[PDB]
Amino acid sequence: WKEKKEVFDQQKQKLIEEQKKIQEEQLRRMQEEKEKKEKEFQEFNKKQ
Amino acid sequence: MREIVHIQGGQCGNQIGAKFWEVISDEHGIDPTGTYHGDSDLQLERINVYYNEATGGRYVPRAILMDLEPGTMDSVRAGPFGQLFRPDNFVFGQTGAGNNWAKGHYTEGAELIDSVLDVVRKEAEGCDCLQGFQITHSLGGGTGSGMGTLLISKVREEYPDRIMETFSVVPSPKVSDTVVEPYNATLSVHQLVENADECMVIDNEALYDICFRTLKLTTPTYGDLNHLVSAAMSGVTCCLRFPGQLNSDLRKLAVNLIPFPRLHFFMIGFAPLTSRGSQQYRALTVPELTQQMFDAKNMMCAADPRHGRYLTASALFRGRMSTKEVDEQMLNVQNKNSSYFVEWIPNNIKSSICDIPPKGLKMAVTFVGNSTAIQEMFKRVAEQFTAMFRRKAFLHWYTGEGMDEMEFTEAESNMNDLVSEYQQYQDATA
Amino acid sequence: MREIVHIQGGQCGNQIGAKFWEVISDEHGIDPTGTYHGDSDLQLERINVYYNEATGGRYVPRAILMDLEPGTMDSVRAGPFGQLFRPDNFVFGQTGAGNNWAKGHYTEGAELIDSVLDVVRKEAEGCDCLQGFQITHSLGGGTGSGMGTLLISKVREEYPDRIMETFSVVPSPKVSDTVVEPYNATLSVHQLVENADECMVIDNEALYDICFRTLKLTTPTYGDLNHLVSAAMSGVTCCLRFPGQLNSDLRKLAVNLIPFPRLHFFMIGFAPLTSRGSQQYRALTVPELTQQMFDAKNMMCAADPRHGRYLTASALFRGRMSTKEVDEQMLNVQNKNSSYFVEWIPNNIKSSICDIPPKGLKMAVTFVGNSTAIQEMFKRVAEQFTAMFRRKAFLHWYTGEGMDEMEFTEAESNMNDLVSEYQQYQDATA
Amino acid sequence: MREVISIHVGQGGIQVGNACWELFCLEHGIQPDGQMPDAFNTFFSETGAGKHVPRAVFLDLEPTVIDEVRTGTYRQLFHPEQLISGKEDAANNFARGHYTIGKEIVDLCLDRIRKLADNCTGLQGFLVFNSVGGGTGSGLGSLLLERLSVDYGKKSKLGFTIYPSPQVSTAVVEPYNSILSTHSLLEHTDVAVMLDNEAIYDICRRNLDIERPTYTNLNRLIAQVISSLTASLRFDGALNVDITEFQTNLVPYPRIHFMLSSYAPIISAEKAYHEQLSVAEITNSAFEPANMMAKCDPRHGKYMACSMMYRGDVVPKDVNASIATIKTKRTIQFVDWCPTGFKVGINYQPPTVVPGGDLAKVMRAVCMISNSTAIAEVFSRLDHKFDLMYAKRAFVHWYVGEGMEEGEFSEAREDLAALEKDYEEVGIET
Ligand SMILES: Nc1nc2c(ncn2[C@@H]2O[C@H](COP(=O)(O)OP(=O)(O)OP(=O)(O)O)[C@@H](O)[C@H]2O)c(=O)[nH]1
Ligand SMILES: Nc1nc2c(ncn2[C@@H]2O[C@H](COP(=O)(O)OP(=O)(O)O)[C@@H](O)[C@H]2O)c(=O)[nH]1
Ligand SMILES: Nc1nc2c(ncn2[C@@H]2O[C@H](COP(=O)(O)OP(=O)(O)O)[C@@H](O)[C@H]2O)c(=O)[nH]1
Ligand SMILES: [Mg+2]
Repeated sequence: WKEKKEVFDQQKQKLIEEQKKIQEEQLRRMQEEKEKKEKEFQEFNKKQ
Repeated sequence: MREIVHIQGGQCGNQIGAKFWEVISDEHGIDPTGTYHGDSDLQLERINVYYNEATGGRYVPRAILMDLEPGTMDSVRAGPFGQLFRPDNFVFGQTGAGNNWAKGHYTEGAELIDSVLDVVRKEAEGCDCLQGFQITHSLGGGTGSGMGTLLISKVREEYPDRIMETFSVVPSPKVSDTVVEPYNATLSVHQLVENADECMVIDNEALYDICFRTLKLTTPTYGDLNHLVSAAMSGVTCCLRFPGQLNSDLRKLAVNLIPFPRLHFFMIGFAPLTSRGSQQYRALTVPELTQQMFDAKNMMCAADPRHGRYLTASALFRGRMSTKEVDEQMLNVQNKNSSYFVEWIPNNIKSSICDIPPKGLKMAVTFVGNSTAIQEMFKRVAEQFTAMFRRKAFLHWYTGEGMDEMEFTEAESNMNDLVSEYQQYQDATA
Repeated sequence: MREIVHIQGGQCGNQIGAKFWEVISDEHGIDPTGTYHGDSDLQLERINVYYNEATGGRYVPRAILMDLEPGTMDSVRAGPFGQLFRPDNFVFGQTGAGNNWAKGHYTEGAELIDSVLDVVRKEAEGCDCLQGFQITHSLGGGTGSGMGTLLISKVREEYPDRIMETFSVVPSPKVSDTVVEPYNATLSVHQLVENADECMVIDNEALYDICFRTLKLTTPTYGDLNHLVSAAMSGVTCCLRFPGQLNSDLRKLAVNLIPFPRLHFFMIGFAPLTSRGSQQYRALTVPELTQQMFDAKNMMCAADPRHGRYLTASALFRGRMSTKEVDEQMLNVQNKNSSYFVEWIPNNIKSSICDIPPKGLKMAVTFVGNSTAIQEMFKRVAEQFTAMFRRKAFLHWYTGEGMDEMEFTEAESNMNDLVSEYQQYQDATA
Repeated sequence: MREVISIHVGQGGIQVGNACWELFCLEHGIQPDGQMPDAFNTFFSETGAGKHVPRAVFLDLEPTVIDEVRTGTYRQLFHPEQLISGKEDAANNFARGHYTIGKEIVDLCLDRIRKLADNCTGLQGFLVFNSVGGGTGSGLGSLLLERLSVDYGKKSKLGFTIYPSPQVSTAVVEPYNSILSTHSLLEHTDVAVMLDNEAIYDICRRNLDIERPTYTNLNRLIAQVISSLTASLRFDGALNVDITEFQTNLVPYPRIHFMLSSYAPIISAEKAYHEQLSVAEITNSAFEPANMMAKCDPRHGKYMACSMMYRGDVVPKDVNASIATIKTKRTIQFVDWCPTGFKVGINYQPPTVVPGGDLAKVMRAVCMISNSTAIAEVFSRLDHKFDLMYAKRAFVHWYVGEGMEEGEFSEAREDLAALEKDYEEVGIET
């Protein structure tokens, strides 16, 4: 019984982990961009 | 030859000079009676830099002391080494400015300045070859920040080719002793950028921080802050008064530390500094000096130098040491910190060696670095200025003596433009 | 060359260091004033391993002392040889942890550790060729077991190629002085396996057993346990400071005693140990040293080494002796005990000889063996941890400072996995 | 740099504060005038030249006791304006000292607390003393604790409350305000220690052999317990314990922090020296049920955690050898989820004797602070006493007419029922 007890709650925390991981995966995937600052700087440098 | 005259104004400047001249006299072995009692031959070879010669063999500093009230100069005369100053150079008014910049720059300071300019002209016309002038004053006071800065313009108008130094104490927002500090700080910074060839900012807050953390002494006083400022002041011109491996006058530093004519606001620091109880533990070596020299807490300003990138740096080593070690350590301090050094100017550290160390110390270093981190001080000064000016608080005192708000607007705009164009080069890339 | 710096934390670590440095200074003939008064030339050749040089010819240890409360360091300074430590290296807080691991690792230990890391970085960057670091701390306390282990990770992140030693005292269930020992022991073992290159467990119960049975002294005190631990500590690095037939630095032991990167928990022992009344009866010979070296009661841990099989073993002989006798005795101790040595790795005993014996002794041996019998300590620690955790006793103290039960579950699981995979090789056969 | 502030409110609180303050002054060598003819800093403060001022404040609404204090031999010791006194007594009415007259006095006490706290730099926590069965004591203690819990927050507060005896009582209405004050300090105090008078009377009768004791004899024993608890902060010891290192070792859950104390040895000089007073026998006497400082039977419940302090020349190995014997005994059983339950502290300073007192001078002593499940009996009997009179609403009009609401009595009853259910829920095995 004791060794049998040693499994189930831990499996449920991992599933919860999958959704958290999914958000980070998405989050990493979101990416966006920084080109506008570079374009703007290119613009800033040109004025300088 | 190539000597300079000393001019100080205000109470803070007078107190700084009262210790600077004591330090110089102790370095050259001059007794408080003006009689030489030194030990080494080199102590007299270049004494013409700061001291004049009179009959009877005694020496007199070529210093000019000015204030709008007589109390401070009547007090400095009774202090040690107070008799060296020539009584003729003392010029003062009977009214004072009351920490009002307008009174010390338009109404009262304008009429008095003719007498002090007369003695200034007498001192400069006479000397063998002029090198320049050095100015000590505070930006937190009215009479000082007004009369000193107007005198800067008057001197610059007559000697455009000479060099000009200013050691300026700016009011920090942490330790504030006057409520009208932002107004006369902002007004003074406007005029100071246009005429001063070099400017060195010093903050009381940084001096208290240094005294509490590095020296670890219980009760700091103005005498300790003055002593630190005096040691830093003396360190700059040491190689001009003593032989060395690579002599470097003030003009050579001006060439190598100012990339553009409007970027001449430096922050300094002195090493070594150790507590009384730990002065036996430490061993004085070039690595030990250079690690403390670039330490952020060692700067004489509250500005954090790892919040920006150095445009250039300078070091004035003292004592007898090998040059190879100095050069390799300067290279190492620049390879390990490449992120904090601007990349479009390579090899931006200047070094100099003087073979005569300070009395009591075997090695010493004076650091003068031009960094972009100084923007934070002007930012906070302008922030307080615009917080107070929007309600026209305390404005009537200034406007009752011929000044207007237009000169405030122009000063604010020029100061903000300076702040912007000083950081413009921080983001510049090659 | 190839020197190491000393870092200690907590009260137990500070008390261990207070005797370790006394033993080292007595070995090298350094007076409590830092002045050398030794007799032999070899006493100064490799003094750069542990001591720095300062002006005036005195020596200063490169030790860093840290704690969350000032009492222990304010007490160690007044003890003998307490003046050697540089006052600058003393860093402490004003609050303490109260034997709470969370407070000493998340809330209070995180803010303070920057100052101690500054001096640690100062010490390591300067030294000629780094060999590594050695750490003394206790797993039964909060501030120690938290701040020390977080500092281990911070040091490992910056110096991944250097070697790291840890002498760790784990709380035994026999002599228990703190009720919350299992929590901060289990939390610390989780982090310690991931970063420490070597770990050496020491138990107070085994020290009391040794003092009562082998030395047979009536009233043991912490000074005797500290002296035994200090002798064992000094024995490991002896050949790195003195010439010998087969020099073997710490990295060579690391290569030869760790088969797999996660199996680096050793138990040690020192020989000879004799009572005062029987010190004249015994004759010091290599057989007499080796029979006491492998004795089960001589181990510095309560773990019984005949309950498992040695993966490997090491011995560091001291004094001048013949190598043929050492090798034949090592072979004999391995032929007569083949049942307690794992069979798929032949010739699993390492030996080294150093020609300089300890002061007062003609021969000495330090034993470092990696055995599978160490599983019993983690088993009982985890048993107490799971007995206390199932009711969430004392959990609110830890959970009120940002920690959660998930980090407890992960720590328990990783510790049990370590226990299992450490014994996995015990039943492995070729 | 470690400090603690003690609060004394009510007649019993002031009379035990006097008892502890003779003892501290005697232990640190300070004369009753406050003049000595670095350990004092925990309880005292230096005035710059000469006398020491206790970090204590005395509170009472009834002026007789304070006036007695201000005319005795200790008139020169305490600061004149920290002995806050009222004009009208609460007269055993809890509602008076919580709603009517205590509110106008509490502001001055809080101002004094702030003025004392700004002086301390390393404040460990607060101590408070109050006899629970009185109006002003319980009411003002509740109000002060409630104000401090929000003014300071996480600072630790310790309460040495004196609950009424099972059958012996001086008042007739003390169960009401005892229950209300227990309600108030249940959610507001970190540690509460049981101190009922009957157990200490039995201790004096059996050991001290005094057949006619007075309150001073009881207060001296309480003062000795306080000194033993706080010795570790101001004396060097092999195994130190801080105040903040308690809720991590004695308090399994936030609700459960009521524990009962014991002390050993207690013996007179007439027969003390005839027996050796070994550590084993004193640690056996400390665990005897008849030597509990509160009239509760530990044989009726489990133990949760035991924190027990030694002082004198005790050696740790002898302590371990005695903890093992106690674990062996079948009449003392610990809770299932606590494998080890002992926290041990060792100090070197022997207990000090007060001239003309009862206790003799000894070299070894032990003080235990033990948390046990058997404490629920006092709550049950106080609840039974409360219910008998609350059934008929007796004496309620004396409380409703002082601003308290009718329903305030019921919720204290519900909280006691919750506490009793919690104590039963914790003590069952898994
Ligand atoms: N241990 C001990 N208990 C005392 C002492 N004096 C009074 N008590 C207890 O205090 C209870 C009543 O509270 P008191 O302290 O006497 O009076 P109070 O707290 O000032 O409250 P008021 O009656 O309003 O003044 C009694 O039941 C006593 O048991 C003392 O000197 N020592
Ligand atoms: N270092 C130093 N600073 C000083 C001393 N006295 C005043 N100050 C600074 O000078 C500021 C006030 O300047 P003030 O005396 O009004 O200048 P003034 O108007 O020209 O007389 C204060 O903020 C001080 O920090 C001194 O003796 N030493
Ligand atoms: N060998 C030795 N062990 C000690 C000494 N003092 C304390 N200990 C052990 O350290 C443990 C308590 O650690 P602690 O002082 O709380 O560590 P900290 O929390 O970092 O201060 C106890 O179980 C003791 O066995 C000492 O002087 N020598
Ligand atoms: Mg009363």
